[PDB]
Amino acid sequence: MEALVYTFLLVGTLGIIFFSIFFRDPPRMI
Amino acid sequence: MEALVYTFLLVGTLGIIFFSIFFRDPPRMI
Amino acid sequence: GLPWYRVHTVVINDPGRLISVHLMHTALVSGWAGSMALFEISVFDPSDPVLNPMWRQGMFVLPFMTRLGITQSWGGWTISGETATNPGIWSYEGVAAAHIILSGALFLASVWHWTYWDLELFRDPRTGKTALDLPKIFGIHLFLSGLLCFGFGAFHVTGVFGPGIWVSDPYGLTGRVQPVAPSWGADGFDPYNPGGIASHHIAAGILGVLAGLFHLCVRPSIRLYFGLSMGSIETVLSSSIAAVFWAAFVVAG
Amino acid sequence: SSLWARFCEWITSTENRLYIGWFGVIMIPCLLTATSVFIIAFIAAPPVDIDGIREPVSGSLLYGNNIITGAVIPTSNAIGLHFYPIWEAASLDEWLYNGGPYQLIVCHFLLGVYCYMGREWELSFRLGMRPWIAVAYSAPVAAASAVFLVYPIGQGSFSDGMPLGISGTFNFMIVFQAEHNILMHPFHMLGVAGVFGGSLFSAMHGSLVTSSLIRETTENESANEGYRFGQEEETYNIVAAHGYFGRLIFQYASFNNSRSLHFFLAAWPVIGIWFTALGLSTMAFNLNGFNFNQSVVDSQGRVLNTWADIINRANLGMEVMHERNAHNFPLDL
Amino acid sequence: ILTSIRYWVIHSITVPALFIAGWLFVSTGLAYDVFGTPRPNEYFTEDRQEAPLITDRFNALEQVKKLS
Amino acid sequence: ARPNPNKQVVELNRTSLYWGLLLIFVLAVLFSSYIFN
Amino acid sequence: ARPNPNKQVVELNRTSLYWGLLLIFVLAVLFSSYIFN
Amino acid sequence: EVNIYGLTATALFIIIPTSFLLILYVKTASTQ
Amino acid sequence: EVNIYGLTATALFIIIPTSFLLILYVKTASTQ
Amino acid sequence: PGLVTPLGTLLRPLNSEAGKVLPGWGTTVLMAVFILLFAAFLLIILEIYNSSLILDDVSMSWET
Amino acid sequence: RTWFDDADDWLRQDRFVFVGWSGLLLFPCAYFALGGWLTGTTFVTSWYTHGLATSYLEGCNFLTAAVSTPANSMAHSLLFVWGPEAQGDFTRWCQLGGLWAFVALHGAFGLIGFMLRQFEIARSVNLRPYNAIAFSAPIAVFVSVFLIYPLGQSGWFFAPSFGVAAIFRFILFFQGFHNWTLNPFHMMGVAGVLGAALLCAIHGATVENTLFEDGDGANTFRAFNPTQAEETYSMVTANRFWSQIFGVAFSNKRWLHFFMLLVPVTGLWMSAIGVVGLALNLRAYDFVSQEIRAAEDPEFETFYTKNILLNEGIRAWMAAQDQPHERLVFPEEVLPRGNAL
Amino acid sequence: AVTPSLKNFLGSLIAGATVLGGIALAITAVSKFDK
Amino acid sequence: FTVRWLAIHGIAVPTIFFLGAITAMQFIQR
Amino acid sequence: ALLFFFGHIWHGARTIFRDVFAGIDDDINDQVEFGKYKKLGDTSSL
Amino acid sequence: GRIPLWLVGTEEGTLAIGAISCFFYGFLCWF
Ligand code: CLA
Ligand code: CLA
Ligand code: CLA
Ligand SMILES: CCCCCCCCCCCCCCCCCC(=O)OC[C@H](CO[C@@H]1O[C@H](CO)[C@H](O)[C@H](O)[C@H]1O)OC(=O)CCCCCCCCCCCCCCCCC
Ligand SMILES: CCCCCCCCCCCCCCCC(=O)OC[C@H](CO[C@@H]1O[C@H](CS(=O)(=O)O)[C@@H](O)[C@H](O)[C@H]1O)OC(=O)CCCCCCCCCCCCCCC
Ligand SMILES: CCCCCCCCCCCCCCCC(=O)OC[C@H](COP(=O)(O)OC[C@@H](O)CO)OC(=O)CCCCCCCCCCCCCCC
Ligand SMILES: CCCCCCCCCCCCCCCC(=O)OC[C@H](COP(=O)(O)OC[C@@H](O)CO)OC(=O)CCCCCCCCCCCCCCC
Ligand SMILES: CC1=C(/C=C/C(C)=C/C=C/C(C)=C/C=C/C=C(C)/C=C/C=C(C)/C=C/C2=C(C)CCCC2(C)C)C(C)(C)CCC1
Ligand SMILES: CC1=C(/C=C/C(C)=C/C=C/C(C)=C/C=C/C=C(C)/C=C/C=C(C)/C=C/C2=C(C)CCCC2(C)C)C(C)(C)CCC1
Ligand SMILES: [Cl-]
Ligand SMILES: [Cl-]
Ligand SMILES: [Fe+2]
Repeated sequence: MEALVYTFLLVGTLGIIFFSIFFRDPPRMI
Repeated sequence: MEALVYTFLLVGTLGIIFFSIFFRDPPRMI
Repeated sequence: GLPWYRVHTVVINDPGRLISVHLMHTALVSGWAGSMALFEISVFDPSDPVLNPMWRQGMFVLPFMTRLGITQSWGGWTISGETATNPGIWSYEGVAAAHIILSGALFLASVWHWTYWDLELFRDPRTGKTALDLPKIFGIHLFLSGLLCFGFGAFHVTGVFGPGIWVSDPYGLTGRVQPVAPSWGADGFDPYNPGGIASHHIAAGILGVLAGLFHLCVRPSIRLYFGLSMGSIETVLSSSIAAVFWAAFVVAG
Repeated sequence: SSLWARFCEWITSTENRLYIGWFGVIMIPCLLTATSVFIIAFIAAPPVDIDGIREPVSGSLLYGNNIITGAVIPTSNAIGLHFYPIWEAASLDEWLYNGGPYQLIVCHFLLGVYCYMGREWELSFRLGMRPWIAVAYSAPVAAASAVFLVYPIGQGSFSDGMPLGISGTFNFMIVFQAEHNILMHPFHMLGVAGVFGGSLFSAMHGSLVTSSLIRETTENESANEGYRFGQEEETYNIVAAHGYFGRLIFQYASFNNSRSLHFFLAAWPVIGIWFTALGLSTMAFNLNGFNFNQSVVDSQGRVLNTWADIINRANLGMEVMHERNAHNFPLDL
Repeated sequence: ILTSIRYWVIHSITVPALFIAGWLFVSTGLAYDVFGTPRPNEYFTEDRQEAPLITDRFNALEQVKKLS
Repeated sequence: ARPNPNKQVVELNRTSLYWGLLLIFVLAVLFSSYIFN
Repeated sequence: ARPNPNKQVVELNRTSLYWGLLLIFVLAVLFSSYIFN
Repeated sequence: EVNIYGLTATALFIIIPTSFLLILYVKTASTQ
Repeated sequence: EVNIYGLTATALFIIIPTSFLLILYVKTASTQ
Repeated sequence: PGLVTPLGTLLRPLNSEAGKVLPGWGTTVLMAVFILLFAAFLLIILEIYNSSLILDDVSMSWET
Repeated sequence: RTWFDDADDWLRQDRFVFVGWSGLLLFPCAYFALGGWLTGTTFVTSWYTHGLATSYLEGCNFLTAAVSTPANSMAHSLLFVWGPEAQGDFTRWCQLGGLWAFVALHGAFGLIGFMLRQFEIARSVNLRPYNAIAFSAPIAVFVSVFLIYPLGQSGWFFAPSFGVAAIFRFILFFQGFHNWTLNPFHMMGVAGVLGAALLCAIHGATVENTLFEDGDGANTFRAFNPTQAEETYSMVTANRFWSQIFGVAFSNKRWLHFFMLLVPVTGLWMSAIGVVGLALNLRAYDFVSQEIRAAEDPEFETFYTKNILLNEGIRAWMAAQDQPHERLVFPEEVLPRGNAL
Repeated sequence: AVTPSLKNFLGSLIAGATVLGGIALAITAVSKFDK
Repeated sequence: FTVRWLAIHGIAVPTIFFLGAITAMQFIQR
Repeated sequence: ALLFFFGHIWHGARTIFRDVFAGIDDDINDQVEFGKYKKLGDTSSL
Repeated sequence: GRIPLWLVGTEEGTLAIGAISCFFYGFLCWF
């Protein structure tokens, strides 16, 4: 029961890592 | 336990009634 | 475009809306008070105060009502074990419901000021800007605090017109609610003497009234005025947070 | 044109987003292997005989361990320093009993991080920078290899490596204090000075630069919109910041050069970590810490007690309880 | 930081005076009685073969001189 | 003035979105084992 | 065209806000007794 | 006996469409 | 015994500040 | 030209004194005297409560 | 003009050192903490309170010298020189461990004077006061471990002594009695400290590495004008670098240095809160679930249930010589033996 | 009715006043000397 | 006098006293 | 209490430093020198 | 001219080395 909560939290942290890496705002110039 | 959930739901319905009556958008003219 | 951590800085210069959010905060605190009181009544077991006291059950806001003398509920049971006949208006559930009514009243008071914030108190009558006279406001509030402090110490503590406070056997067996004789010698500073708590507020409220009238009358110096920036408002917040956390270590100790 | 030429041009391109390079072909698949084994073994690993004394140890989430107590168990001591892959085992219900995935994950993770250091060289050379990021990254690589590779070589078993988990890390640290007395060792105090000085210097520089930002915005919006990206204007008055620091402490402990300040920031914690990286490697070969047992002696010959003679009692208390079911002969753990 | 030669009368003469004073402040054994630390045969009296144990609070000035 | 002369706008960019969500999930991952006990 | 020529904006007024919140709480008040059973 | 899952289902069915409607309302009333 | 209160506390501490940040992000990225 | 209430007419002299302050020092030295007396008062009650200052009528025995 | 004008002319006159309106606090109220620590480490024993000879005069070294805490019978008194425990007898006051209560409670105002001096120079030279709010975190740490922790826990004896080998005793004290390891507030603290130590090395090895081209020789330190309107490190290049290696990378060097400000003070405040929670003996000791499962099923044996069974071995061995005022002598059968390890 | 604790106490309120007076006199002795 | 005069002397004046004390401790013929 | 300590330090800083709340001005002078200006910015006797 | 700062620093270094060598010698077999 709580193992699913643990796994959901770890997978959600990894998903936010994924979206932060790839779907960021482009750092744009002048 | 569940009596507090019942009371919270009834009071929240009454609160949405209150905000719907008094904090509506003004029905404006032409 | 404001950051998320400074969104309450739109009411630095809008005192009616400042009063509105003061009222909303007060209403939320009173709402917590009433709801925690009712929840703690509904969980509380009065079955045996000899072996199952209040503090074994994790009861939190009821040993403050019992501390200041609320010792009876609408069920007829009391704290020490026997039953009392007349519950009166002021039982535990009555105190809780009174706080709920305060919450609703302060809610409806909070709506009105932000609906109508642009009155003529919050306006300089001399030159025509939106200011507020902070030493005179402080004199008013210190005078009010002195009045309530003196009244609480004189009447409600010592049992002149209030019912008194919980003064107990030091060995923890035969405690009850009692009117307190205020002691004025050196034993009033021993904190195990409730006469010290009684004689405290009598002097404290009087001195607060004197200082409050002093600040209503006189005006500060230009030296301290520029040195503390009394024309600003946020110096009051910086001083008040200081006073509050000085109080917090005392009430924790 | 040719297949190999087009493949080399793709793999040394700088326009694909996450750079690869030529160390990347060992950095990427090996660390993906280590991650894909670690996520499975943190969740559903059967209990492991860490001791070789027929006592399996639960480490995974499914067998009554939360996130803090969950850990990948290291290899048994009977396995020793022997290389023990999957194909030498009998079954996958026999590989996981004798400390399976630790042996795989550690040997993958080390080859991953060395090639990651090579990649940090390679992209700097491909862009045209100066190449010394990998020199600074050599410090946590040494700190990882000392606890995962050098110390189990020194102790002769892969058991005494660090368990891959939060609650296992501390059971490594406390028993390491028991057998080696890491606190009474001068390399470790240099590393403590390294990490504390690194925190001090980071907070100090981030204070003294943020305290000198040139006003370019208003006071309602963010204070971070004053820096438009890719400009040529120095957004912090380093002259005024250095004058404030010189008034604060010293004028001969100046570090007026910004480049000297950055060399000092780059060389304080890296040299701090290098000495603990040597210290673990020296304690791996049983070159112990300090020892001040029974030093303070009165004029008769009796024994007085100091703080060292209290830490001796604490380390005795740890030592007579670590590995409670194995030790029979009175020393050599 | 380099402007100093000054082989000075008040400066260079008084430093070995403080050095010999700090030497004799230990070698005469006065520091033991000044700060109360025991001497290498005085940790254990014959009536007390243990570390001392300060028991009570308000009579500590009367108790430590017993423990000496 | 009956309309408010201090109606102002909150602003929260994507970088702060990722920081806040990562903070909330890392706090959850840390404290969840101690909450469930 | 590399940027999307069909980026369009959702719109939800205060009347629909009150209708949606009232719908959700009335559904909750109705089904909550049967869910708790 | 009260449900293990019932209060969680109640709280989720409260909070999720409420937040869904609040996002759209604040996005709408931001522009006008 | 598992904290049935605790799972509700976990779910609430997930969903409430998440929705709070999503409202502000969608309000921000609506204009620009 | 705002909103006019009878309380707005009543309480207006309280919000009238917009920034009239004394030149010179004023009651600053007397303020300093009261601050030093308050500090001595807190030092008194702190040392009593710590019982670093034993008195006659103060018991500190948890028995009264 | 008057008084409080020439006294503001001076105290703000500039010289090599800078004394100020709070330097008048900082320089007198500190430097006696330093002198008292040096005096207690060099000259002053600890034979009477603890039972430990810990001075330079008694053969100890720089590692093993410590100004020691008073005995437990001095419960929470301030331990003045004069007064109800020493009566001004300076030798007895030094013997009773009054030097620790001198130095700690005297340098607690030294920290206040230093942060106010740091706050006053930032008003004199007109800069933003972000250097002041960072130093509040080691003040919170100092208060949390030396002041609030001994107050609510029956003695100044249960406080970390001012030394080097005594801080180690304090660390093993928490490790064997409190299990300070399992505190999530301590996890916050080590994350803040070690991430700040990370980001310092990152920024230092990045800025002078993506550096521009101004000089002629390879000694790039000689090519910096301190009075410069240009840059000295290519922000675009370092952004592209760390974006292609690591993924997310900064683009705003306002936010970078503010993040360097924000990490370790967040770590140290979130450690101070846990030290408060440990002072009230609300320790992060054993759970419910694995313990009630391990009492039933014998072969469970997690690292958790090994750390608990190891901390018991710490607490049953070190106590009988750590705290003699308990007056307990364990027989050897009572001690956790391990069956002849 | 003065206990020895209050006896040795009041000397401290004397002595702290002497220390602050010595600070103030050290200010006046050199400040108005220079100006 | 001078604040620089005081900061030069008043720190380093007890230093030679303590150093002579420590050297005498080290040459204690125990 | 310990958190309100930090909140008090923050508002005590931000009250006094209202003019330089969001950045230094463009014209910080040459008064950052060591010994030339014999007073830190105050103009009583230089 | 004066006695140079490098010749001062060499003698200060010898004063350091002699005192630290005596510290190790009193560290080994003295108390
Ligand atoms: C008496 C309490 C009090 C009051 C009235 C204020 C008032 C203010 N603070 Mg403040 N503050 C306080 C305590 C207080 N502070 C404390 C203790 C700290 C230290 C942690 C701070 C740290 C602080 C910073 C760092 C900043 C302010 C700022 C501000 C101003 C704008 C607030 C804003 O929009 O933020 C909006 C913030 C939020 C909406 C976040 C709320 C989310 C919180 C974290 C979770 C909810 C808490 C929860 C309900 C439990 C709290 C109840 C109870 C226990 C307190 C405003 C004048 C800002 C300022 O100076 O203006 C530029 C600013 O930058 N404050
Ligand atoms: C600015 C410097 C400064 C500050 C803040 C302190 C602060 C402190 N010292 Mg300390 N000290 C100082 C300098 C300072 N010291 C110096 C220079 C020395 C060397 C001589 C010492 C030597 C020393 C010793 C030996 C001891 C202390 C101790 C203490 C602590 C308790 C003191 C106490 O109870 O008195 C309380 C004092 C007051 C409340 C002040 C009195 C003010 C009232 C209101 C009277 C009004 C003023 C009065 C009339 C005088 C004015 C004169 C008039 C003509 C104008 C306290 C933290 C004790 C300690 O460490 O505790 C363990 C201790 O035993 N101090
Ligand atoms: C770490 C400590 C610390 C620091 C750095 C500050 C910093 C600041 N405070 Mg402050 N304050 C503190 C603690 C602190 N506070 C505490 C504990 C209180 C009590 C609740 C206050 C109450 C307070 C008020 C009421 C006000 C400030 C104000 C200020 C600001 C202006 C400077 C000033 O006048 O301070 C004053 C100097 C100090 C607080 C330092 C103490 C110095 C004295 C000499 C210590 C007394 C020693 C004493 C004699 C020892 C004997 C007792 C001992 C035996 C126990 C500044 C940001 C003002 C402000 O923000 O408005 C502009 C303001 O109005 N503070
Ligand atoms: C430098 C100056 C120095 C001055 C020094 C002296 C200072 C005194 C100044 C005068 C103070 C007067 C207050 C005295 C009260 C003593 C309290 C006391 O003893 O408690 C004790 C008394 C006695 O009360 C009883 O005492 C018993 C003792 O066992 C029991 O405890 C009883 O329970 C208790 O009730 O309490 C009182 O009854 C006080 C009630 C009297 C209050 C009078 C009401 C005042 C109304 C003012 C109206 C103002 C109108 C103008 C405003 C217009 C509005 C716009
Ligand atoms: C049975 C086993 C199952 C295993 C499953 C494995 C799952 C993991 C796979 C990784 C998926 C996520 C990355 C894919 C997206 C990507 O390629 O970026 C998209 C870009 C776009 O490039 C562009 O890509 C173009 C090709 S494409 O059409 O766009 O795809 C190309 O034409 C162009 O030149 C180039 O610019 O690709 C690149 O920059 C380089 C490609 C390789 C980089 C990805 C590998 C990095 C993985 C990190 C490993 C460490 C992580 C450790 C564990 C936490
Ligand atoms: C010198 C005056 C100082 C007054 C300070 C007052 C501070 C504010 C107190 C408000 C809370 C009251 C506490 C609960 C009080 C309370 O609970 O009362 C209780 C009581 C009603 O409850 P019951 O009669 O049922 O009592 C319960 C028992 O009888 C049943 O067992 O009220 C009264 O009968 C009279 C109360 C008079 C209260 C007077 C206050 C209103 C007028 C104040 C006007 C002052 C203006 C001063 C201008 C200078
Ligand atoms: C190639 C394979 C190797 C790399 C793979 C690993 C990549 C790691 C990516 C980290 C994602 C974190 C995004 C932060 C959110 C984010 O996107 O930040 C974005 C931020 C962008 O800065 P900006 O200049 O754009 O900000 C402009 C301003 O307006 C606001 O800052 O970048 C950083 O500051 C870098 C900080 C990274 C800090 C990373 C620490 C995270 C630790 C891990 C947390 C999760 C725990 C894991 C356990 C399950
Ligand atoms: C999560 C958490 C947190 C926070 C908390 C809080 C802050 C809470 C609050 C809560 C609250 C805040 C509560 C309250 C509520 C309220 C209520 C429940 C009330 C309402 C109202 C009413 C019901 C009224 C009605 C009315 C009207 C309106 C009209 C007239 C009539 C009447 C009066 C009836 C912390 C971390 C700190 C701790 C832990 C947990
Ligand atoms: C007690 C007391 C007091 C105080 C007094 C004082 C003020 C003191 C001071 C003191 C002092 C003033 C001290 C000092 C010390 C220090 C020292 C003694 C030093 C040492 C050092 C050395 C030995 C060296 C080291 C090193 C360096 C850094 C360099 C190079 C080399 C080496 C590394 C080795 C009083 C009466 C008030 C009150 C009561 C108590
Ligand atoms: Cl063996
Ligand atoms: Cl173990
Ligand atoms: Fe830097």
